Amino acid sequence: VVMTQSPLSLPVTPGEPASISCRSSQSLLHSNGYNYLDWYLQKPGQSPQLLIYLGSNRASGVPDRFSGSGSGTDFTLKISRVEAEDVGVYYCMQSLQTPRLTFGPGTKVDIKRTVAAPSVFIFPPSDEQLKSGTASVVCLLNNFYPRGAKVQWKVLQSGNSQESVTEQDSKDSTYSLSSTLTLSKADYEKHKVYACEVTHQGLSSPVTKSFNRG
Amino acid sequence: ERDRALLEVVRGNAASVMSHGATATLEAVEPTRAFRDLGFDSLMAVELRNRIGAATGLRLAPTLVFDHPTPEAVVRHLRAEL
Amino acid sequence: VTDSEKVAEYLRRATLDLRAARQRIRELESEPIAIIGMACRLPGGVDSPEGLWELVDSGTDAIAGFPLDRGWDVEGMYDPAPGKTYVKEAGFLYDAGEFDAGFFGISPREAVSMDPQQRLMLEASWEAFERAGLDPARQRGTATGVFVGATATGYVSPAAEVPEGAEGFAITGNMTAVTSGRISYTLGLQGPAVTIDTACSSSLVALHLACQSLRQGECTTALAGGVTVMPTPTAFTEFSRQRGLAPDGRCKSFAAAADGTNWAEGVAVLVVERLSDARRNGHRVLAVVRGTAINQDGASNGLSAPNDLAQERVIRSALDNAGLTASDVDAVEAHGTGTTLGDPIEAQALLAAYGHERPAHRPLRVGSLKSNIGHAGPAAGVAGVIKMVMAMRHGVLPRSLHIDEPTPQVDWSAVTLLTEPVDWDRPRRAGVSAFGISGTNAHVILEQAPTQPAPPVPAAPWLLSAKTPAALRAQARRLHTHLARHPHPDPTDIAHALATTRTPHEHRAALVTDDHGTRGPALAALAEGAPDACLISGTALSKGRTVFVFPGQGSQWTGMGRELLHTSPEFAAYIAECETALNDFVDWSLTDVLRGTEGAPGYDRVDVVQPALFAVMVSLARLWQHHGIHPDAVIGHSQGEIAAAHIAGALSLQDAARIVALRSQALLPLAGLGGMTSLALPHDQALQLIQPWGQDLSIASVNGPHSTVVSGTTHALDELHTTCDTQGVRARRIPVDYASHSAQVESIRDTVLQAATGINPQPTTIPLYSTVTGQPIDGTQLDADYWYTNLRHTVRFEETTRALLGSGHRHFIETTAHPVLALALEETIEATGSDARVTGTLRRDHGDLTQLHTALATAWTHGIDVDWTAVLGDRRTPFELPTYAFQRQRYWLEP
Amino acid sequence: SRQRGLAPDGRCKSFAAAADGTNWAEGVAVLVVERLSDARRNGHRVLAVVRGTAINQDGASNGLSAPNDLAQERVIRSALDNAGLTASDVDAVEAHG
Amino acid sequence: EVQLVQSGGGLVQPGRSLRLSCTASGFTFGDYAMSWVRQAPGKGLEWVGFIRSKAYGGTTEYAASVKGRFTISRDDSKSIAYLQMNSLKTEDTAVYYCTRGGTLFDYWGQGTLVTVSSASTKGPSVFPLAPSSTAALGCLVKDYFPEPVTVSWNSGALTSGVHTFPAVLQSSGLYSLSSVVTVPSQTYICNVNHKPSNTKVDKKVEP
Ligand SMILES: *P(=O)(O)OCC(C)(C)[C@@H](O)C(=O)NCCC(=O)NCCS
Repeated sequence: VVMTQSPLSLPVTPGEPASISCRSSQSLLHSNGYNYLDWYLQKPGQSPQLLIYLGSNRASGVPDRFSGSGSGTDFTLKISRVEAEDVGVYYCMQSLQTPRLTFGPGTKVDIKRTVAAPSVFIFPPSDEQLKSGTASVVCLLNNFYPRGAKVQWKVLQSGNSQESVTEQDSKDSTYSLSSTLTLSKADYEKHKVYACEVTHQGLSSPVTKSFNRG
Repeated sequence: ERDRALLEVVRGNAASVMSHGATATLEAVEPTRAFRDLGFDSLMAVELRNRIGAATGLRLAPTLVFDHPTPEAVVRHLRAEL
Repeated sequence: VTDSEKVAEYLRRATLDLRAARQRIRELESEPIAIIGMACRLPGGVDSPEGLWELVDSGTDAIAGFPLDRGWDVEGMYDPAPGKTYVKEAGFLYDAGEFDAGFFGISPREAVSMDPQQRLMLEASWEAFERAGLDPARQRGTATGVFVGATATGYVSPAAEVPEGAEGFAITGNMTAVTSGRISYTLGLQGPAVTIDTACSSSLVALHLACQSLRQGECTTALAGGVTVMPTPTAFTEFSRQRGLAPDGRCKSFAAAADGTNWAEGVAVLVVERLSDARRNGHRVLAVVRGTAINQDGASNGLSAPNDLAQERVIRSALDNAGLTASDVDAVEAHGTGTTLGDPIEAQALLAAYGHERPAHRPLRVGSLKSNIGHAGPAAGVAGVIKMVMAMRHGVLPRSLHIDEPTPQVDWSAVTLLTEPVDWDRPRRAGVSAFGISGTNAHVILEQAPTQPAPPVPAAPWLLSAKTPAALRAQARRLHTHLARHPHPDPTDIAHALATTRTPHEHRAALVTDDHGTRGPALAALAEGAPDACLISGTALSKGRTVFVFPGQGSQWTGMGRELLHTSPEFAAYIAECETALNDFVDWSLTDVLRGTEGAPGYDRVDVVQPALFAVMVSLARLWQHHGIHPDAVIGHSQGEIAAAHIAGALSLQDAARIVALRSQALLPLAGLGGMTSLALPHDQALQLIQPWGQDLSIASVNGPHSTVVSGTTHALDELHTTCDTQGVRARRIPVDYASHSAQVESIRDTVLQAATGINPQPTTIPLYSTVTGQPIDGTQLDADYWYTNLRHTVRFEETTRALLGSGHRHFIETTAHPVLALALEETIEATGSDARVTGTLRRDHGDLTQLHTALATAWTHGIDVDWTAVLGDRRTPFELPTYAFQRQRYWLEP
Repeated sequence: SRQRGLAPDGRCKSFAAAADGTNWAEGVAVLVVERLSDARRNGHRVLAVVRGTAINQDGASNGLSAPNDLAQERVIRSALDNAGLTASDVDAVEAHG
Repeated sequence: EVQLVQSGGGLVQPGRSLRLSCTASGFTFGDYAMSWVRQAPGKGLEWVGFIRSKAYGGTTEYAASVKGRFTISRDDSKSIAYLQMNSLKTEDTAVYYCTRGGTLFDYWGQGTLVTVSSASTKGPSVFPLAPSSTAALGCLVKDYFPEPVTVSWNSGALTSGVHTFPAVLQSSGLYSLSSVVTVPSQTYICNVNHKPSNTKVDKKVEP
C-alpha cells in the first residue's frame, strides 16, 4: 500500500514564497512516465478545489503562482506569491493505487507572525451548575501562535476533556484554545485540587495553573 | 455684518481672478461651491492669496484655496485670525 | 478502477485546459472591440452622430465662407501668391469658440487661455459617454483609457511671445498631451491618457492603440477620438503655395474633376470596450471593430507623398488581424483627400487590396466623408468610422458628393464609387482608411453589431437635472423634442434611462403621473418654467443627514394602505409581519381593519387606531428603507416614538406591538373624560394662558414655535376654547375623546407600568431622539417608566427638532399616511433659518403607488439619494436619451 | 516661473531638504529594442532587458499638473506584476525626481 | 460554465433513509464519472463513493465503511446525481461534497451539511465563569441540540476581545460552545440567542 506524508503545518507570510513538500512511500511514476499525483486546496469555508494534476500540469483558472514539481516519491508545490486568499489546507493525494480510502491529514497553511506565549486563565465552576448536578472546568489560552499547544488536566484524567480552537484571527493572526473538563457531582467531590498543565513551543516552561476548591 | 462684507470681498476677488477680463461669473461663486470645483490651480491660488492679503493686510499660507475649499470656509478662516 | 478510465479523466482535464488556453490566446490577440458610444461635432450644423447621418444622407455640402469673428483679415487675405490663399470657403465650426466652462469646472480665464481643441474634446467625450448609456460621473475611478489624435495647430502661438491674457496657462492649455490628459482629469479616469501626433492619421491610430490597450487588460473602457480646429488660417496659406487646395474648396474625392483638397475642422470621439465586457455589462453595441493595422511607407517619392504598396499592406494586415477575407466587407470609407496625386494612388491600393476575387455582382462601394465636410485632418478616421457605423445602422450607404465622373487615372475595369445612395445573408462589414501625410497609414474594419422584458411599473417618475435652471429648461425642451419624434416609447424605460444613465446634477425636477396624456404638457411647462400639477422642482442639497419623523395621532383616514396592500408587495409583507406580531396582544387582525372588512372596528376607537397607526408607520418606514433611504436619525411624537423605537432597533417588533397595544388598552378608560385642543401660540403664551385653570389643563405638546396642543378636561377645554374665541386665537379641537399627556393618566399609571413589563430594550442602531428628554437617548433606557413619562409628560417636539437641526440633519421624511407635523417642522426650520426640506409619504385620499412615487421623487429632488433600481428595476431596455444641453459662451483670444 | 515651479539657483535638487523646484533641459535619447528571443537568435549583444512596463493616469488629483500618489504606486505595482517580479527583486530605482 | 448545486440535507434522526440530490449544469453529464466525498466536522476529506459513466456501464463503487447502506444513482436525462443514505449512523454527520470525475475531482459542489443524531430540539443552558483574582470572563452555553446559536456581549456592544469558540458535540449528543472576553483588568452581560428554541437568555458575570 502506498502512503504519502507532508509537513503537518507550514506558516507563511505575504512577502516571501513557499514550498509545500510531500513524499510518497512508493515510486508514483507510472510506466507511462506520469507521476499519478494531484494537489488540491481547501479554503476555510469553501469547498475543495483542484490545483495541480499529474505532478506539474496546472489546472485552468488556478493562479499561475502555483507550480507543481518533483518525481518518483518526492514532490513539491511551490507558490511564488503568498496571499491571504491562499490560506487553507493543501492535500497532495496520489492516484496510482485505487480506490483511495482518504485524502490524508493534509498540510495546514496559516499566516506567520512573531511567537507569543499564551495567557493561561483557569476559571471556577459556578455554584449554580454545581446545584444543577454537573461539574465543568474550563482552561483558556488567548493570543498565542503557532497552534498545537497541548493542555492536560491533573486531578491525570485523559478521558473527559474536550478542546475547541478558534480560527486564525483576521487582525493579528492569533489563536486561542478552550479546554473543558466535565465530571459528575460524586466524581467532582473526590479531589480538592485540579491543575491545567499547558505546553507550547513559545513557552519557556510548562506554566501550570491550579484551582483548589474540590 | 463683518462676515457678509468679507464674503463679498472674497467673492469679488475670486471672480476677478477667475475672469480674463471685464458679471455672470460674479454670482457663480456661491458660498457652498468648492474652489477646486470652480477650477482653481496653484497660480490662481497664489493670486487669491496675494489679493486677500493685500485687502486684509495679513500674510496667509500659499494654499488658502484648498485647505478651505468653500468661500465660506475662507471667510471663517479670515475672521478667525482677525 | 481500470487504468484506461483513470487516464481518461486526466486527458479530459488536459484538453479542457488546452481549449481554455487557446480561447485565452484568441481573446488576447484577435478580440472584437465594441463601439458602445460616439459623439461628433463636424461642420454643417452637425452636433450629434444623428446630425452627421442626416447631413450625409441628404447629400448636404457643408462648406461655407470663412469665419468673421476669429480676427482673420478675410477680405484682405484672399488673392486668386506671396502669402495669400485662393480659397474663400471651407468646413468650419463657427461655434468652436463656444464652450461651457462652468459645467466642467473650467474658468473663463483658463477656458480662453485653453486651446479650442481641448474645449471641443471635453464636451465630445462627455457626450460620447452619455450616449453609451453610461453616467460619466460614475466613471470616476475606473480604469478607462483616453487616446486622442490631436496636433498643435497653434492657438496661443508659443513662438510669438504668448499673450498677456493667456499667461501661465499656455502650457497646460496648449500642450497636445493635455488634450488627452484633461479628459481623464475632469472625469477622474484612471487608464492611460495618451495623445498621438500623426497629422492626418492620428485618430485612427488612437483607435488602434485603444484596441491594443483593451485587449491586454490595461483598460476596461477607452476613449478613441480626434480633434481639429483652426485658430489661424495658416493651413490655407501654406498649402496654397503648392496647388494642393481645390480652387473652389470642394474635395472632389475620386472624381475626374479632382483638383485639390480643402481642409476642415471637427471633433469626433468614440467610447469603446471589449465585446465580451459589453455583453456582460448590458451595454448597447453600435458596431464591432474586428481588426486594425498601422504601418509606414518609408520609401515614398518624397516625404509628403503616398505609396500604394504601403496602403495595400496595411489593408491586408487589418484584414488578417480581424481574420476576414477581403470579400467579406462590402464598403470602404476611403480617405479621399481629393488631391490629384493622392486619389489615383488610393484608388489603386483599394482595387489591388480589396477587389481581386469578389463576386461579379457585389462590387466594393467606396465613399468619403471628406466630400461632404472637407478634410477633417486628425479627426478624419474617427469621423469616417462614425459615418460607416450609422450606414450599417440605417442599412444604406450615403452618396459621395461632387463625383461628376470616376477619375480616369485608375482602371476601374470590382470597385465602384457611391455616386448615389445604395441600400443593403451575412453581417454587414465596412473598412475605414486614415492614410496620413507623414506616411503613417492606418486602416480599421468594422462589423454590424450582433443581435441582442419586465412589467411596467405604474407612475414611473421621469427625472431631469442640470447644473443651472436654464440648463434644466434646455434639458426639458430637448427631451420633449426627442419624445415627439418617437412612435410610442415605453415610459418606464424612459424613467429607468433618466434615473440611472444620467448624472444627478444640482437643479432637479421630476414628473410623476400614471397617465400618458399629461407628461407632454408637464415637459412643456418645465421648458418655459410654468408650474404644473404633476411637476416637482427643487435644488438638491450638497450634504445633510436624513431623519424619519413619527407623529402621533391625527394622520389617519379610512382606506389608508388599502391600495398599497395590493400594489406594493413589500408593504404587504411588512403589514403581515406587524399583524403577526400584534395578533397575540389584540382580538382582531390588522389587515381587516385597514381593508375595511365587515365587522372590523373603525378608527373611532382609541385602542385600535393607535396600533393601526403604528403598523402603518413602521411598514412605510421599512418601505422607505427598502427603497434605499436609510435614516440617519429617527424622532417620534407620543405613541409614534414606539414606532421610532422599533425602527431604531432598540425594541423588537413584538415588544413594540405589546407596548402600543397594552398602552392603548390601558388608555381606553380615559375616553370621554377630556380631550386636546391645538392653538397657534408660543409656549410661554399658552402656559400663562392656562394659568387660571391650573391643574385642569396642561401643555400636551409643543409642536412648534407657534403651534401648541393643550390637553385637559372637557369642561375646562370648552372654557379655554371660548376664551380663545373671545381673544381671537385659532384654537382647533382635535378629534379625540381622551386627554393624553395630562394629569388624568395618573389614574391609570400602574396599568401603564403593566403595559411595558417584560420587554427587552437594546441599544439603538440608529440615533433615536427622545421628545421627552430633548436629546439623544440610549436604547437600553427605554423602560416602563420612560413610556409612562412619554404618555404623561409634555412632548417637547420643538426643542428636539431644534437640537436635531443643530446636529446637521437637513431632511425630514414623515412616514405617515398623511402629513400632520410638516407645518410645525417647516415653522421651526424657517424660525431657525435653516435650509432643511420636509416631505411626507402619503396624503389624505392618496395612498396608491402614484403618491408613493411622488414622495420618492420629491425626496430625490430635495437631494436624498434613492435606489431607483428597486423602484424601477434592475435592467430595462436601453433608451437613447438626448445628451446634456450645454449652456455655452464664447471663449477666444484677441490680439 | 509664473507657476513658481522652477529652482531659483537652477539645480534640480532631487529628494533634498533644500529642494525648491525643478529646471528644464534639452536632450535626445533613443533605444533600439527587440524581443529577447529574437535578439538571442540574431546574436545581438543585449545591453539590458526591460521585463515589465505599465502606464496609468493620475485621475482626479489635486490639479491637472499635480501628481497622484495612489496612481504612482498603482503603476509601480502594475509594472512589477507585468514583469512577474516582487518589490524585493528590485535593487535600485531611477526616480523621476 | 460548469455548475454543481447540491440539496437534500437537513436534520435526520439515526436509522432512516435520506436522499441527497446534486444537479449539474454546464457540461456533458453523461460522459463523466461522478463522485461523492464526505468530510466530517474537524476531520479531513474522506471519499464515500462514485459511479461510472453510462457508457462504461454505470456501475457503482463505495468506500469500505458504506457497503450496502449507501447507494449512488444518476438521472442522465435531467443530469442529477443521487446519493441514497439508508440507515444513517450517528457518526455520519459531515458535509457531503458533490464532485465531477471518479479519480480526479476537478470541480466540487458547495457541499451539503448533513447532521445526524438522536437528540431533539432543546434550549440553551448558560452558565457563568467568574473572573480570576489582565482579566478574563466568560459564559458557557450548554445543552442545545440544533445549530446555529449566537452569543453577544452587552447585546453586541462588546466586540474587542470576544472569542466565540466553535461548538463541540458531547458524548450525550448535545452541543456546548463558550464565549469569553479579556477585559482590561462596568457591568458585563452576555446574551445567548437560540433561534430554534426562540430563547433570549441573558446573564451577568461577576466575581
Ligand atoms: P500647483 O500645485 O497646482 O502647481 C505648483 C507646481 C507647478 C509646482 C505643480 O504643478 C507641480 O509641478 N507638481 C509636481 C509635478 C511633477 O512633479 N512632475 C510633472 C512633470 S514636471
